[PDB]
Amino acid sequence: YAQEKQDFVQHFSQIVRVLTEPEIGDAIARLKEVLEYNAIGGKYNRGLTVVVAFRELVPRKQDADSLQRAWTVGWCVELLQAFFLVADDIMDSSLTRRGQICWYQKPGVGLDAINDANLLEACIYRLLKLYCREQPYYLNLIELFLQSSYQTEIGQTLDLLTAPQGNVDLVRFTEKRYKSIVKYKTAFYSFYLPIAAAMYMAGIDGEKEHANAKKILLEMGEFFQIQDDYLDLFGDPKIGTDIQDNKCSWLVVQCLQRATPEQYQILKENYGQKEAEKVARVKALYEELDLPAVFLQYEEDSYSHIMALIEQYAAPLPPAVFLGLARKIYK
Amino acid sequence: YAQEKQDFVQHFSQIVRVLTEPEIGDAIARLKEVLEYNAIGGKYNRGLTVVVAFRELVPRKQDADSLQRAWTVGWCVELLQAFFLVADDIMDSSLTRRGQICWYQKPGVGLDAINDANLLEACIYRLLKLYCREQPYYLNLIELFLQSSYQTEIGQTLDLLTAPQGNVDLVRFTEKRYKSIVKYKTAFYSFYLPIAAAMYMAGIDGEKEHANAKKILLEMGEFFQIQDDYLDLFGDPKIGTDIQDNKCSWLVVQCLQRATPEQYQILKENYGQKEAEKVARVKALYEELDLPAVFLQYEEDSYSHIMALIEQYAAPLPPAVFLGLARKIYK
Ligand SMILES: Cc1ccc(-c2sc3ncncc3c2CP(=O)(O)O)cc1
Ligand SMILES: Cc1ccc(-c2sc3ncncc3c2CP(=O)(O)O)cc1
Ligand SMILES: Cc1ccc(-c2sc3ncncc3c2CP(=O)(O)O)cc1
Ligand SMILES: Cc1ccc(-c2sc3ncncc3c2CP(=O)(O)O)cc1
Ligand SMILES: [Cl-]
Ligand SMILES: [Cl-]
Ligand SMILES: [Cl-]
Ligand SMILES: [Cl-]
Repeated sequence: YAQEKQDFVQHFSQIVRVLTEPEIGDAIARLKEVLEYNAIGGKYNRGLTVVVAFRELVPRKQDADSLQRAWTVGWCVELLQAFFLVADDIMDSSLTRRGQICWYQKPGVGLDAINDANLLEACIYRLLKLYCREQPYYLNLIELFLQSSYQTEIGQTLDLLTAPQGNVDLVRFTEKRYKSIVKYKTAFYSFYLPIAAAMYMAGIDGEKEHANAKKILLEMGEFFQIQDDYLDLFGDPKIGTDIQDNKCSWLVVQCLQRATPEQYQILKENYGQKEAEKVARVKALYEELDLPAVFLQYEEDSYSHIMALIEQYAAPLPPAVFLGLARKIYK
Repeated sequence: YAQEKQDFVQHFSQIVRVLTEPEIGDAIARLKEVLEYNAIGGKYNRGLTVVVAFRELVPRKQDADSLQRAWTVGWCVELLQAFFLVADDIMDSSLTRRGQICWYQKPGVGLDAINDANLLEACIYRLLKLYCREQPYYLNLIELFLQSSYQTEIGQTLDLLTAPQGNVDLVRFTEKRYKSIVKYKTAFYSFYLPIAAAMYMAGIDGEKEHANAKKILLEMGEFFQIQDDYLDLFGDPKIGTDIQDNKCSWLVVQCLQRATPEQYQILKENYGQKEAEKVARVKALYEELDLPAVFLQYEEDSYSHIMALIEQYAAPLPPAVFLGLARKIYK
C-alpha cells in the first residue's frame, strides 16, 4: 500500500509530461507550475483507491495499458480534488494547505488562481480523452466526473449558505442539513467517485450495481466526515479551527440537539470568534455534554451499520473493495 | 432575427425550470438566482448563432424536439459564456457587467461567485444530458464544450501572464502574442463553438469539415476582437478602459511596431494609469500614428480575406452560415 502509493506518485511525472506539450508555451508552463504545486503533497488516497479497486475488480485483462489507464483515472480524481481545493481556499480565505502557502496566496497568483483551478478541472477531461477515448467506458467516465463536480459544487453552495464565515447562525445547523452537506460536498467525490470509476473501467456499468456501491460508499463518507469533525477538536495533534470558523460541524449539530436554552446562549456567544479563551469555552461545553462519548457510541453503531451495508449491498463486487476502505477510515 | 432573439430568450424560462427541480432545495434556489442574474442581459448572439446555424444546415429533420435541442445547446453556449464572465470579472476586479453590478460585487456574494461560476459550467452538461443523451452527437457536443472551455482558459492564462493589471510591460505585447490570446480566449468559443455545435447536431461530424469551418471562424474572431479594441477607444459611445488597464490591445500592439524610441517612452509613462490626461495622451499618440486609418485599411483587407476564406473553405456548408456572421461583424 505504501509501495502502490509511490508507484502512483511516480506516474505523476508522466501525467504532467502529457498535459504540457508554439505561442501558448507560456500558458502551458504556467499550467505545469499549477499542476506541480496543487496536485502533489496530499496523501493520494482518493486516486489510489481507483487503482486498488481496479485491481480487485478485473486479472487477465490487466495489460500495461489497462494499468496505465487506471493510474491516469486515479490522477483524474486527484485533479478534481485539486480543482476543488484551490477554489475552496480562495472562497474561505485559507492561508495554508498541505503544508504550504495556499496557491492563491503565493505572491503574483492571487485571484488568477480561479483560472488555474479551472485549468485543473479541464485537465481531467484531456487525460480521459488521451488515455480512454477508445474505451467502451469513456463516456461513462466523462459523465461520472461531471456529475461528481456538480454534486460537489451543489454541496459547497449548501455549505456556504449554511455557514457564512463572519456571521453567527446556528438555526441553520440541523442534522438533516449537516448530512446533506456531507453527502454532496464530500462523500460523492471522495468515496463513490473513485470506486465508481474503477467499476466502469472493469466493465461493471449496471445502474443497480452502481446504486448498491453508492449506498455503502456515501454512508462511509458520512462517518469519515463525522470523524473528521470530531478529530478537528479532540484529535491528538494539526490543531483544527472549526468553531473559530462557524462550521456546520457534526459537533455543533449534536450540541444544539442536546442543549438547554442557557447552553444555546453559551454557544451563541462563542461559536465563531478567534479568541482562544472563547474557543476554550465551546470545547468545554462539548466536554460537559459528553460529546466524545456520543461520538464513541456513534462510531460503534456506524461501524456495525457499514458492515451490514457491505453484507447486503456489496454482492457481486468483492467485499474487499469496501472493506479496505472501511479499514482505512475506521482506524 | 430580433424575433428569433425573443423566442430564444423566452426559452430561458424552461432552461431554468429544468435545472431547478429535498434539503438541497436552498442550493437549487441559489442556482436559480445565479442563472437569472448571469445568463440574462447580454445580446445572446453566440447562443442564437447555434439556432440560426442549425436551421440553415438541416428542413424535414426539424421536429419540435430537434428545435428544442437547438435552443438548449444555444443556451449551453450562453451558459459557458456566463461562467467565463462571472469568473473573469472577479479576476479583473470589474465593477459592472451587462448594465449591472457584477455578480461577485453584489453584497453577500463576494468570492462565493467562484462556486456559482462553477455551477454555471456544470449546468451545460446537465442540459446536454437532459436533452441530448440519446442523440448520436452527444459525446461530440460534450467534448466540444470541454475543449472550448480549455481553449478559453488557456487563453485567459496567456492573457493574464501578458497583461498583469497594475504592472506596465509592453515587451510582452507582440503581434504573435496578441493573435494567440484572441484565438484561444475569444474566437474559439465565440465563433467556432456555436457553428461547430450546430454542425454536429446536423450530422456533420467530419474532422475536415470542422477544420474548414474553424479556419473561417477563427479568422472572423480575430477581426471581431481587433474591431472591439479599436472601438473601445474610437467608438461612438460605452467609453472603454483598455489603456487604463494595460491591455494587450490591438491598438497598443500596432503602436509599438510603428513607434520611434521617443514614442515608446510616451507609452511607457501613460499606458495603465487611471488619470484622464494620461489616457488623453496615449489616444493622441494613436491618432498621431494614424491608427484609425491603419484600422480602416486593416478592416478592408480582413474583409476581402474572409470572403476568400468562405469561397475556399465553406463548401459543402451553405455559405450563408458564414455570411450572416460576417454581415453581423463587418457592420
Ligand atoms: C477514499 C478515501 C480513502 C482514505 C481517506 C482517508 S484515511 C485518513 N487517515 C488520516 N487522515 C485522513 C485520512 C483520509 C482523508 P485524506 O485522504 O487525508 O483527505 C479518505 C477517502
Ligand atoms: C477490514 C477491517 C475493517 C474494519 C475493522 C474494524 S474498524 C472498527 N471500529 C470499531 N469497532 C470495530 C472495528 C473493526 C472490527 P475489529 O474488532 O478491529 O476487527 C477491522 C478490519
Ligand atoms: C457569434 C457572434 C455573433 C455576433 C457578435 C457580435 S455583433 C456585435 N455588434 C455590436 N456589439 C457587439 C457585437 C457582438 C459581440 P457580443 O454578442 O455583444 O458579445 C459576436 C459573436
Ligand atoms: C452578407 C454581407 C457580408 C458582408 C458585407 C460587407 S461588410 C464590408 N466591410 C467593408 N467593405 C465591404 C463590406 C461588405 C460588402 P458590401 O460592399 O457592404 O456589400 C455585406 C453583406
Ligand atoms: Cl490496449
Ligand atoms: Cl509554502
Ligand atoms: Cl425526437
Ligand atoms: Cl445593478
